[PDB]
Amino acid sequence: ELGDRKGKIHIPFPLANVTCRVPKARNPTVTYGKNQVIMLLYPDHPTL
Amino acid sequence: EVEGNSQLQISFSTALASAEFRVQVCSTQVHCAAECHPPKDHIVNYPAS
Repeated sequence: ELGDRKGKIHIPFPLANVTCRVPKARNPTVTYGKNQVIMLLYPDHPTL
Repeated sequence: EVEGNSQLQISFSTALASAEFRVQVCSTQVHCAAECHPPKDHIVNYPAS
């Protein structure tokens, strides 16, 4: 015995943009050559 | 700085092996003769003109 009769209440914990502290990949073993650069990459996790 | 009868030491950069260049000190020009030699490294870590 009701159609679309409804109420509304405000809800806690909203989404908000913040700041996160991440890390940085370790520097690779770099060796120079004639117009070329050689890098020995050692990643702990998938690194781009 | 200049005074009278003296000399001056200057540092210069070039790419040519045989370099004939004019240096304008104050308002008068002087001809410089230089036979530059190749460097030990083929690849450098800083840009130039």
